Amino acid sequence: SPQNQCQLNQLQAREPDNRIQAEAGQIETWNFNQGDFQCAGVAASRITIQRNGLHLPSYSNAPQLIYIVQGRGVLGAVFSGCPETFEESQQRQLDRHQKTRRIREGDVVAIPAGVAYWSYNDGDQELVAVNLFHVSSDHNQLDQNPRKFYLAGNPENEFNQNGNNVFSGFNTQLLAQALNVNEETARNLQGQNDNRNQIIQVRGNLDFVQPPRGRQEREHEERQQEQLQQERQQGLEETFCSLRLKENIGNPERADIFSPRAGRISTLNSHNLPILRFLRLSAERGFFYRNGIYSPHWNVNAHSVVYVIRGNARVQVVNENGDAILDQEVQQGQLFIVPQNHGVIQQAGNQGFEYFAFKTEENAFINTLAGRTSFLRALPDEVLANAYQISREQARQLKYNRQETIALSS
Amino acid sequence: SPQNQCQLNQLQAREPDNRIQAEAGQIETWNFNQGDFQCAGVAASRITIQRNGLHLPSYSNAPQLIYIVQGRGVLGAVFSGCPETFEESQQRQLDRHQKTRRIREGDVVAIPAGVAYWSYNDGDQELVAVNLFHVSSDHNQLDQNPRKFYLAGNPENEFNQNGNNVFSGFNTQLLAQALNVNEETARNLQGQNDNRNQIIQVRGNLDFVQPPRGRQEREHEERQQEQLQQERQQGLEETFCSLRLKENIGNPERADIFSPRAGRISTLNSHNLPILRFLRLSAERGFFYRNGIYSPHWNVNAHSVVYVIRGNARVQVVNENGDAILDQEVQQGQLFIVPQNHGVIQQAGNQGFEYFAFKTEENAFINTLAGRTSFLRALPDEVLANAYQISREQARQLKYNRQETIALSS
Amino acid sequence: SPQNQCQLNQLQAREPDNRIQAEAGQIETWNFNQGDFQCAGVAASRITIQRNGLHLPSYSNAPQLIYIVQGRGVLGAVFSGCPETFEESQQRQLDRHQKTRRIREGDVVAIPAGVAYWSYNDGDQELVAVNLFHVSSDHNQLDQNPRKFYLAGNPENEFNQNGNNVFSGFNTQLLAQALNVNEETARNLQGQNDNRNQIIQVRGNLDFVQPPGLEETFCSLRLKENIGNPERADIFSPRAGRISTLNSHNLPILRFLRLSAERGFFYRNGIYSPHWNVNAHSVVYVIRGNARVQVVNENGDAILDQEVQQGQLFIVPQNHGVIQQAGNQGFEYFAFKTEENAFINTLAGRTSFLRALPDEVLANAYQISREQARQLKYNRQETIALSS
Amino acid sequence: SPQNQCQLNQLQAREPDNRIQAEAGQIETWNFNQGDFQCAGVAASRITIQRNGLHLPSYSNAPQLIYIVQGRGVLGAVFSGCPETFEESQQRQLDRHQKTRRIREGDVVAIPAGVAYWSYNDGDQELVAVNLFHVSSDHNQLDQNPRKFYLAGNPENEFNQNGNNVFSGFNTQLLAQALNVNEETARNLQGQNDNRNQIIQVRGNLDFVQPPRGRQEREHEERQQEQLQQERQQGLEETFCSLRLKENIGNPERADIFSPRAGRISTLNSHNLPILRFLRLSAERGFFYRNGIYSPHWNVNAHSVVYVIRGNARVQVVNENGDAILDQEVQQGQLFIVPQNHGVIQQAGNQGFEYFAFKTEENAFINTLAGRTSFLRALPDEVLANAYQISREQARQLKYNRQETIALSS
Amino acid sequence: SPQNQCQLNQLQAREPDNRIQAEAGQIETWNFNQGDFQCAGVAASRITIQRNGLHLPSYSNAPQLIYIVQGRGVLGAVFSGCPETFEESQQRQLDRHQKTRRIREGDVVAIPAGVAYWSYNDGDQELVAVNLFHVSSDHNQLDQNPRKFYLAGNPENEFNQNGNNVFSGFNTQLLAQALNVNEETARNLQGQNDNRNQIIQVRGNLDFVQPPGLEETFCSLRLKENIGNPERADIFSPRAGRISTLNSHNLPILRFLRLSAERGFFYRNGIYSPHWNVNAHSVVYVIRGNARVQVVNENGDAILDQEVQQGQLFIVPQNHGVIQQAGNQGFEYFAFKTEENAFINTLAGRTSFLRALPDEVLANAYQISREQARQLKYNRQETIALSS
Ligand SMILES: [Ca+2]
Ligand SMILES: [Ca+2]
Ligand SMILES: [Ca+2]
Ligand SMILES: [Ca+2]
Ligand SMILES: [Ca+2]
Ligand code: NA
Ligand code: NA
Ligand code: NA
Ligand code: NA
Ligand code: NA
Ligand code: NA
Ligand code: NA
Repeated sequence: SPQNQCQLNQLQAREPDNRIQAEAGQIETWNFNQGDFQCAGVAASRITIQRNGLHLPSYSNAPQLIYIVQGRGVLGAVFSGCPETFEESQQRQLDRHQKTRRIREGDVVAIPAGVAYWSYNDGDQELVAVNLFHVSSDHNQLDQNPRKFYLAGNPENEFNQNGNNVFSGFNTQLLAQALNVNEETARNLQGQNDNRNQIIQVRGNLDFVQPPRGRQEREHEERQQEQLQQERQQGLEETFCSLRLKENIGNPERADIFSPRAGRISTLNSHNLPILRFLRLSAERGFFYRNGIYSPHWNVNAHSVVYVIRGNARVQVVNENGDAILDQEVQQGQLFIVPQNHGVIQQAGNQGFEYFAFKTEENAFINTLAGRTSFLRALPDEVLANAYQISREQARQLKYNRQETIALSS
Repeated sequence: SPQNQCQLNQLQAREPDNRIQAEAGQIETWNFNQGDFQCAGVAASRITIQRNGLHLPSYSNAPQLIYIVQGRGVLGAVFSGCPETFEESQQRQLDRHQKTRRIREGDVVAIPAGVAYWSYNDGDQELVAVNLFHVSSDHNQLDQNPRKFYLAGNPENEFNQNGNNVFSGFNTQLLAQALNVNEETARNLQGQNDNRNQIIQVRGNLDFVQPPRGRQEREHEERQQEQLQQERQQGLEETFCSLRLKENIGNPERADIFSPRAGRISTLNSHNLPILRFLRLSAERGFFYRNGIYSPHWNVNAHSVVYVIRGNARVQVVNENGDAILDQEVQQGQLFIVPQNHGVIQQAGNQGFEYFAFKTEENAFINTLAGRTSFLRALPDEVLANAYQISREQARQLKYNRQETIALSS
Repeated sequence: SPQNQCQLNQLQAREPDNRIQAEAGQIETWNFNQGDFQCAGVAASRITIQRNGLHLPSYSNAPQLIYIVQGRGVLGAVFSGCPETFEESQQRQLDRHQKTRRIREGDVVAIPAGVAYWSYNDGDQELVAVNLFHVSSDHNQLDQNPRKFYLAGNPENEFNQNGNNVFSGFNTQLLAQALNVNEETARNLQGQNDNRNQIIQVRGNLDFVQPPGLEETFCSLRLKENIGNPERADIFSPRAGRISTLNSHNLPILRFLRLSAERGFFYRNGIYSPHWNVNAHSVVYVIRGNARVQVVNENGDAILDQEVQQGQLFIVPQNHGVIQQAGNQGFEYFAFKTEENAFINTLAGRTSFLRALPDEVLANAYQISREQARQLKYNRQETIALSS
Repeated sequence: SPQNQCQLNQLQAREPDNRIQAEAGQIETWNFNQGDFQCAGVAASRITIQRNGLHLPSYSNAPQLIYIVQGRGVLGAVFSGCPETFEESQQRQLDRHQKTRRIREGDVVAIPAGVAYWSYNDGDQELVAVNLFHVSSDHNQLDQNPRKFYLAGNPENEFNQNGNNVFSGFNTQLLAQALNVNEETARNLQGQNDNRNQIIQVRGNLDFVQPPRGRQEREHEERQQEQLQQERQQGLEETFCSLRLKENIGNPERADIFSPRAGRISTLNSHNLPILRFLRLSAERGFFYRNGIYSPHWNVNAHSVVYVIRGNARVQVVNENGDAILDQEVQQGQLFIVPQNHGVIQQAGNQGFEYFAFKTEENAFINTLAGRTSFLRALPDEVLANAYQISREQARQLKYNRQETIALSS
Repeated sequence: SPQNQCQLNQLQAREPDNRIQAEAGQIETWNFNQGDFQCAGVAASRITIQRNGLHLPSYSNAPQLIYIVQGRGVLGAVFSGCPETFEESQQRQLDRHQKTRRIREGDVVAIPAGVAYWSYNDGDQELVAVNLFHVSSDHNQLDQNPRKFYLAGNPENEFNQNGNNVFSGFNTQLLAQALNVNEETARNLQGQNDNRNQIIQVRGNLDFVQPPGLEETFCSLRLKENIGNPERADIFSPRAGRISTLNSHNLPILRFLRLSAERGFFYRNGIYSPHWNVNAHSVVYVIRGNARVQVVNENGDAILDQEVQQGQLFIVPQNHGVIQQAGNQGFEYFAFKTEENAFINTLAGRTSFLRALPDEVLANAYQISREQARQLKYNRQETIALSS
């Protein structure tokens, strides 16, 4: 019942449950029709893009946050009415297009609803992204189904239980009139005989106007990478048109919370990425070390939808009745929901625990139940003592025994 | 189902499903229980006020924009606890009331939810208005049904798909006491012997305190109409209480986009009319010339509910599957819905095409697939080549062969 | 003295102090370092553009409201980075440019600091406007001098008690490179051989493309409202007059600019109720008629007492009492107010400070009977425009 | 030099330096033309109103905060264009007026610039207020002089170091004409007869429409006062028109910081009083106990203008060169300036120290230099040790030796 | 003359004026009392921290932007009342502190007024930073003088063109009793025997907890963006140059601070299109290379005309026209802009002023043919960075 849609019996962490193959990669999707995805108002897909693969332009009815789990690419984003400021020099035969952005492992990229983007893998390894759609966004005025509207190709649509793109539904002769192009060129837009699906293979290098990398930025990128592996060991053009879409939230040095034997938390919200103001979304990226505990806590103003990047943790999620509706090891490649206000305790296993959480409110925050910053610490000893039937000595141990804030070292 | 209220498979442009007669005009409604009205979160109705017709005071649970299709009249909106600032001179037995607004062809007027207003046709021809209600506005805390609360008369519901007005439900003695007036008066409020419905005939002229034309001003409104008709052929009183409710969007000089052999579009949003920031609606008014093409596009952030004022167009609306869920010659007096993110193409008939669109978001905008501001121009040459399997030479014709922006000449 | 720039001793209403001539009209400025203009942080000028005159493109360090006093024309404001959406149809050799606006008598037009505009009189009668610059705007980061930077021609600078446009201080060759055009053309931009000043004569008629994402939002904001129209009044008494106000609740860009404006027409002997400006200075321009005006300071001293006439400007500083009575032909003015949502408090009328006080506080305050106190409240049954 | 007006050599606390006497009270003013008041852009006056005294209505070019240092009264502020909602029951010349506000010891009252108000003492003790004017407010577009514009009486100008209220400068015949009142009633407005100055003695009790006190608001204010005595031993009408103007910041229970042997601090800003957002002003009221210390601290975003209510303190204020530019005991009835960013330490003497601070920015805040939320405590131990040439143990003492936040005990 | 302070007759770009040698680094300063800095409302210092150098904690009354020109380092900024979230683990005399931030060449960092910070060079090369202070910021309620309030050391204050730190002005035993520490500890805070100045030498091996509700919102806000990184470009043309622009659409805190920046790299002979700053001043620091710069006022006079050089600073006042051509080795600069979301209007290229006007208004304005007009419009087919 949409009315009681969050009265959830059990919760499971789940792997994607359908794959779509394309000439140059794959898309896996977790079914959005499940009870817990509908509570959270989220849909999710994971995409892999092989070397020299091109994810075709599309836009969706839901805003999204895309976490780059692996690789290096280019994106791709189109701002309706902004001039093309990436242009070949005259000193029309020349290439020009709007700004193009480097993505890499650790980035989160915000794509507003109705904004079209493409991506390209120009790196050696596969580029893997998780795509989280806020279907419950007020920015989505359609319905609770995620949609992807494709602008090119003939895709197999990843959300649907003479052509498949938006051009393909226009009269071809009208469409050629509007473009001022021959009828055959317009048939090419309609992709009625394109067999490559949504991610296509580019022969030779894709050339576009692209500013150089590094080598000092290469230096910076390379240092980031070895630091993560060492850690797994223990007018208009200037303003609106060039807004920031992405932030690297997986850099170790970018921690907001950090205890060397416990873990790191990096948080992303309007105080970091201005567009999150508009989107009304937050994100978090943690790396808990061996046996690290994520201090138990509740989400005050959001749902948290957690993707396990690496490692495993044991996890309990408790509802208003004290029942642990989720209780399990959660493992790499899975997805689980911590509903708003439910409490949640997480302990890393022996290889650690990395996750990316997508939070369904602007400036999402938690309240902890343990640590230097806990609820228990805000109560008068005697309200503690009376509340729990305990000595004033014990009540002060509750308050001060854990001397860490959110990442608790065991 | 609410969860798929926007998975529409067919769509129609049509005229109103019902018609109500009253002493001095008529009210035609579209059924708001249609698939597409429910997906958009809108209700529409069309009002005809004859010479000396007074549409009785009412308010709605839903914000509306009223577009005036023909004629000239007076609108009186009432703002709670603002003082009367239109008053008969002392140099009570004198008339005084709130500011009266002159309405005419081309005006959009914004009425917030819960704000009572009345209108009157003091001009020559019939006064015709289209009313669009944002029923799924968050200003409407009731439910998905448009409601008209009448404060005078005994009307016929609209909106239905002794005494009917809000006074009529009060105990007649209490009300008379409350007003400090006799019972025959308080019963006259309750309107049980009123038989005229909601648009009543006024005897001789209605006299209220009204600023002169004048005249002087008479002439600019003339110079406009030999114009509108040629292209068809060849303290608190000063601030909150004086807010602008209206803007003329039908005037040819008001165009934001204009190509002489193609047509004109005028946009109305919160950078034009301040109260749209609060109501969260936009509007548009276009006039396409013979065979002009409204560039294929999608609505980024709103549905667009389109009222055809004159002429006709071939309209295709395309969903996420590439299927064209509307494909039709739209005519005068019909209304269709363009859902958010769906592709739309429109070519005017031989008599051009005139519409008013109501858009269900603040600062509603579109992205084009053809012209100088199109998504195609924003992509690198090779992403178009690779994407559509075409030559670089065909790529540049897709970018550059259409030199106009949104109103396209055939 | 800055810390006392508003300890003013005697105000007057006066016509402009200077006058500049050009080929196809004239610019009349008031002197901005009068004590009263310095106190308001305002500068004012009056432009008249003859049939077929083109006022050349320029921008200012200060935001302005322009009020159109008479005539009808066209205004071209330019916003950087916005596309051209007025374009000749195809089938480059085609004319293409930004949205063009009609101006006419009664229009108030908002021009932000740094935003270039030109205008052109394609009417019959002379086009007359008063330009009000808010020199002490937060948008002006230079200093308390109004500046006009011209982008075409060789103007005489209006703001002063081979050539002189911004192109002309650039290296002629550099500019020609930059524009990728020949030195010949680049020199025409610099305007050394130009003698027409800032308002030039167009031969034959000026033809531009004219109606008989961003493009729809930022790029097409409203710059104007017609405030002069009789039906537009917010306050109206038939024997007294009409006042129309313009602030952020009417024109969105006034939120950014932080200005308001007012337009009034008082009839024969009508009284603009005594009041004070709560949050702004009011700089008033007399369009027609005349009024007796007294402006009163914190000492009770009338620092202006004068019949004000057609063509004169005077300043009502913030918080000073003001009373105005129209003469026998009535009284028409435009007031420019230096705050967003400028408002007043009245001393007489349905909305007055006096009706707000309890009867006994009036009795005590003014040493009058309870009955005299109730006359002070209730004898004037109108709000702001009072009938003689 | 206004370019250098904050290069102060030698701050002193000072007592008022002019008194003005009136039929029913006095007004004392600190001269605004001295170095420190100019730096801060604040002017100050203190006003005493005897039993049944009426402070005549006035308004000022500067916003103000008024702290009620003693007594009980009534304040009427007038909101231009708001209707009179305090009215004699009809069950047409009866008493009606805008709402009336109780003021008492402890209240702060925000008065926007250009807004007129009057006060009346209806209690037994003298009513004493301190009035702090933000001359250098953006709301003041005149100049750096405070002004008071009186609407009644023939006041002596408290601010310049043929009646003379605002009415007295209008032609009397014109004035009587605007009001529709005989010419001798208009002369009474102009007050050239009035001998009483700005505070006048009402004869008999002043009657107005005033809601009762009882039965239990009385015993709340009772309890408030005995608790401070103990401490010293050990439509529109509903919204805009009825905005809140005062907060009681002076009672003990209202503390935001509180150490029982050190002191209490109560803070007042936009999070407490909504109008402070518009005014862009904050206040603080502290009571420090015997020998209590106010951790050294700098004001981050405001100047602080301090009025000593009672007791005394030793005080140092240190500029960017290390020189204490105020060093003295500051005493009851004095005023001192702590400019923005200057460091400041205060210790209460043997009787305590009570102050009201007026802060010239919205949401004003400090950074402490000692205690649980100090600067030193955010620095890494080793940066402490290197910065101060000290041991790791010493640095840990610096951080953790003081275990209170703002109000430190001896 | 504050009333007339932007009436600048002449301008120069120059290296710093003064020098303050310290133990482990130096701070150089351009003199904030010059005609043109007073106009912009900014003060500029350049600081170089040698290896293992620690710049001691200070705060200013002015908000600032710091551009890292070279090197690698850590910055600790302190947030009043935010918990210490970088803590050593248990199993207190464990280290514990507030978020520390890596800084590196091309990083811009925003330090609000009255916010205390320290920097430390833990890298190989010298850390080199330009500091721009917005003195005319509204956040500065003191006066038009940049102040530095040191919280440690006996600094030789860089802006004055028992020691001197804020602690050194309190009463030593009062201080000590507040701290609850001994009086000999407290006398160290006061830094009377500190010989080192404001950049001191470590001593190891500086060690801190470093990654190899409120804490997650306000307290973890973002202070820096890397604007020097080539892949960050917003405008890019391969033969001309790239430009990166920083404002509230990228860094949230700039909305509060009302500041913007820009980092450009012009390749050889590249032209920064002639333009004006619409809403701000830019203060330009030359990072490398050289350029022919001309800055033009409203009279049409180039008040700067110079080949600016590595390490020089110059000012382009609000609304003043500006053209720049990179030299033979090209041109890299950082620009500090004195308004939120600062922008320009170009005079050449696809988004120029000239493209916005009808062909015929250009023809008439400049007295050229309709076809020379189109040439001005369309001959340069780039936006901001122009190839030559
Ligand atoms: Ca980005
Ligand atoms: Ca209106
Ligand atoms: Ca307009
Ligand atoms: Ca109150
Ligand atoms: Ca940061
Ligand atoms: Na078809
Ligand atoms: Na009944
Ligand atoms: Na030259
Ligand atoms: Na007189
Ligand atoms: Na602690
Ligand atoms: Na001492
Ligand atoms: Na072009």
